[PDB]
Amino acid sequence: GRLNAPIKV
Amino acid sequence: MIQRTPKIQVYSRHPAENGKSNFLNCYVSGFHPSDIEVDLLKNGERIEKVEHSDLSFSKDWSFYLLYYTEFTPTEKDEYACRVNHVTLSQPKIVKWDRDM
Amino acid sequence: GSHSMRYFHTSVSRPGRGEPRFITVGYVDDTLFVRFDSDAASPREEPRAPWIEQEGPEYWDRETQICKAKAQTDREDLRTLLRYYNQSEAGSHTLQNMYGCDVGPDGRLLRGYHQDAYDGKDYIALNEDLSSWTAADTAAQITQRKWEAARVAEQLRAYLEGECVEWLRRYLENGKETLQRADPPKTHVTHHPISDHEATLRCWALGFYPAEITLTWQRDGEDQTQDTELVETRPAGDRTFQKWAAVVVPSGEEQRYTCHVQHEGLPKPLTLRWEP
Ligand SMILES: [Cl-]
Repeated sequence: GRLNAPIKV
Repeated sequence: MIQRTPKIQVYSRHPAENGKSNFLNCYVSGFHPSDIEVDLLKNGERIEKVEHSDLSFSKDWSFYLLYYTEFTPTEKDEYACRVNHVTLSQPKIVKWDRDM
Repeated sequence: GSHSMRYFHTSVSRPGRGEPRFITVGYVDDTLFVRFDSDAASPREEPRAPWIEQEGPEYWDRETQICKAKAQTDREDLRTLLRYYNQSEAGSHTLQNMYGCDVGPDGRLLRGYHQDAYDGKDYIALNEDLSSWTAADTAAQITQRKWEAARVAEQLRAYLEGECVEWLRRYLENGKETLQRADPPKTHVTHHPISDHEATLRCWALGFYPAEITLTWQRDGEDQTQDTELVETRPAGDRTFQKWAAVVVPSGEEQRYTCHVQHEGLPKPLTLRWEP
């Protein structure tokens, strides 16, 4: 099951 | 922009036996960018309805794909993989050799 | 033995041809189990292994939402990266991300990963500490500053040590028929005359799973590394992998050459010779 935390560069 | 030319292997799922159904694979790997065109050929003509894996990549970030179709090898039929990529000045044709 | 779970993501821009295409796949060890493609007619995360099919509708809905949201943040990221590298809007660019975990036979975390590449080059990676970053260049240092400010590493560590490990344990149980079975290589040696003076010996490994294998040739007991053609391990399409290693052998020397095979499905490494 995937990571849910949105991350932007 | 960096570019890495594909490695190309064309081979069968099982050791070839003339007249016995099998799968013909073309595995392209080690390449960047990811845009690539791959045909499978029978007696020099494109095989229709070839399927392929979803784009994925290796530890070093280079991409790989598998193109594949069912085939029944014979003594006389010739099979090949034809690949086009930005690193290639002309399409690369790799012939299927049952001993590789 | 030890196991891994990895998710791979690629977004590729295509100016003038709509929005970037997003493709992500998930693996346990060398087994693909989920995929998502934004160019599908109705994009959803879809099963690719039998043992994930039992997950219920809430799993597929949640996973699909995560994938769609990552497709969107990747499109924002591609726009940001054009700024960071002073690039024009005209060209195609690539953004890759991999994350996941490795565990030992007891299920405990051995190592976590979370790393990105832009245009095929390392961009920023979470270090093995799961607490600090390696930035490749001054553009990635801008990202590192933002991620330090927002305590991104702490959120990744929590996932990688917790959920990642727990999902992998669940999958390894549900998939115990296949994920916990090694298929050993089927091995043989072939001989291919080149001229009157030499012939190739090719040592084959077929039908094996997982992909990791070692195939080497020795002559009089000495490794022939520089003189061995070793092809990349390649998928058969039936879950298994193939590999061969070849040497050019002068006439009459065949019995001095031995092929050595190591694989987790073999209780002891194998030694083979050409058998005329
Ligand atoms: Cl979408």
